[PDB]
Amino acid sequence: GAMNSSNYAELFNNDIKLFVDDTNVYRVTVHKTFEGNVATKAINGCIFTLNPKTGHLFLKIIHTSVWAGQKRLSQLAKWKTAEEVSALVRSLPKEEQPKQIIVTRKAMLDPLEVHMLDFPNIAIRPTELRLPFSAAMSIDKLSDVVMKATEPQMVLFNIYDDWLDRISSYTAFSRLTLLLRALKTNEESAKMILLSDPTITIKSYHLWPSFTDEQWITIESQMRDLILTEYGRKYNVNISALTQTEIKDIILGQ
Amino acid sequence: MNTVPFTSAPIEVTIGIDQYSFNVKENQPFHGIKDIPIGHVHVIHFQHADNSSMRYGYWFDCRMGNFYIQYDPKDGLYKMMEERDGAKFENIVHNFKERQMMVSYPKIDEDDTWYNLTEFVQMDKIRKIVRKDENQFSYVDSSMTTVQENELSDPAHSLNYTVINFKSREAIRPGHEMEDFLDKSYYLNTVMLQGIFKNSSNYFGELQFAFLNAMFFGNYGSSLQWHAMIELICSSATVPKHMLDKLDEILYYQIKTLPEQYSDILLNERVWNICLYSSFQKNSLHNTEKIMENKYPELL
Ligand SMILES: CN1c2ccc(N)cc2O[C@H]1O
Repeated sequence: GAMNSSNYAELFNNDIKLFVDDTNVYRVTVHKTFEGNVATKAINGCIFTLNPKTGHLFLKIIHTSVWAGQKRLSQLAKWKTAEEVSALVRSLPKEEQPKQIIVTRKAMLDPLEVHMLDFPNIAIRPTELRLPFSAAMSIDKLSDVVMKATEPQMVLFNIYDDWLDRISSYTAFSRLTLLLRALKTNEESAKMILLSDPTITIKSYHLWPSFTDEQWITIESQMRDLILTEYGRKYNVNISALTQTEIKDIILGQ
Repeated sequence: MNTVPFTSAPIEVTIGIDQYSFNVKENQPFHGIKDIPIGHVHVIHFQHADNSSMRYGYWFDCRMGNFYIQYDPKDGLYKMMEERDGAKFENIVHNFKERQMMVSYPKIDEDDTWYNLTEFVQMDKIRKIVRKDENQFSYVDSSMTTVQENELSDPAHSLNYTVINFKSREAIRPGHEMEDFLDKSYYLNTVMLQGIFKNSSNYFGELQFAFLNAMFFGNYGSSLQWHAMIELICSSATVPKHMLDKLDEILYYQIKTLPEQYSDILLNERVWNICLYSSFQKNSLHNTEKIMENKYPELL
């Protein structure tokens, strides 16, 4: 059924699976009209479809043209997500098709199930994990390709860069979720931590900086402090008072 | 006016005939039911006093043959049988009527309740849902599963209701996923009405039969089928005006007849709330909405 803390290792086994996050598919700016009413203006969006074992990211860019002359866009967005995920699965060779698709939002279950009726052996699952994939659009290179798109486009990335050369998928996913949780809680602060030291660059073919193993430890520490600093700033909680069990719990807590 | 004689009543039993019921004591001189109205299907049903798990009955139509009930002490139930000899049967019935050993079908002249519950129900359709071709009458009980329940085990003893599944290839045209899931008109009008049932009368007949099996036998699969057939109409934007007006009348009499104390187990909160307050037809079932709001406001 539902993917949770108890069945977390399952993400890194040899059964092909994808996470689908639809939180950046339908994006708007809300504004005043000349007559003082309120209107929305859509901007480009994206489906975030990720293989957590390999880091393979299928970024389907959702161009604003998709929404032209359509009604109930927040409902349509779920169905368009399910349509594009279904199209992606059918585009993959049989041996590359996922055995499970985990949706980050329960509202995606019926739309995806109905689009995947032809694939009765692909399991469509919710998760109890609170995954910070909404913060994908805080990754500069992903934000750039989405905002520049003039038509529907699929762009393929590895969200782990070359990390799997040195670390396991479990550790790579933990690093990604910590980075995205930090970007989601305080984007300014997270970007400062990642990009302050100008000697450490981002390779042309990478998303994140080229940190040594020791520098990743320092970065990861700075991210955990930020999430705690912000969790302190939020709830008015002396964070200098907290123990290491107290601290451990709140990051996973969120 | 037709008669279903009983050989005897060797075990204490509550006997139902349509919406009526009466208590028979062990070895009480009870020899059957007379003055059964010609022109409708009927159901005779049983609940043993010593074991309420034994809850079962027979759908029949006195136009189709001479039927009687005889207790089988081996199988431990009241069985319907057909008497092929017209003259033996007439002579049995005449004797029992003369000695006044039969209860009278207790229909009030004003009262259209049974017609209103069985308007579209036909024995020939019952015999396709309940397959026992050697008999002209059909046995149902509380435990019998549906073809749909059995897919999710003995096929000879199943209720062959039409399978309705909103997340099935039958329900959803390739390329019309959102359209067909959010508006079931395709599934109702083309697949079910035009395709499988052929007309709204057969659809309503199965809906009415499902309700009565739910009510009289507490048959869980029947209740699922009744609600699925309501939900498929209520979830369609495009339904013929005559079908909506008729559905409102059908459901009104079903909700009117339901025992108040079974509302909690026989009515599905989600389906009724969706059908009356959210669906395309939320404003199309005036009679049903008013009786439901006055009789079962807690459910809603
Ligand atoms: C081989 N890679 C790959 C294949 C597919 C996607 N979507 C991405 C990828 O990142 C690369 O590592």
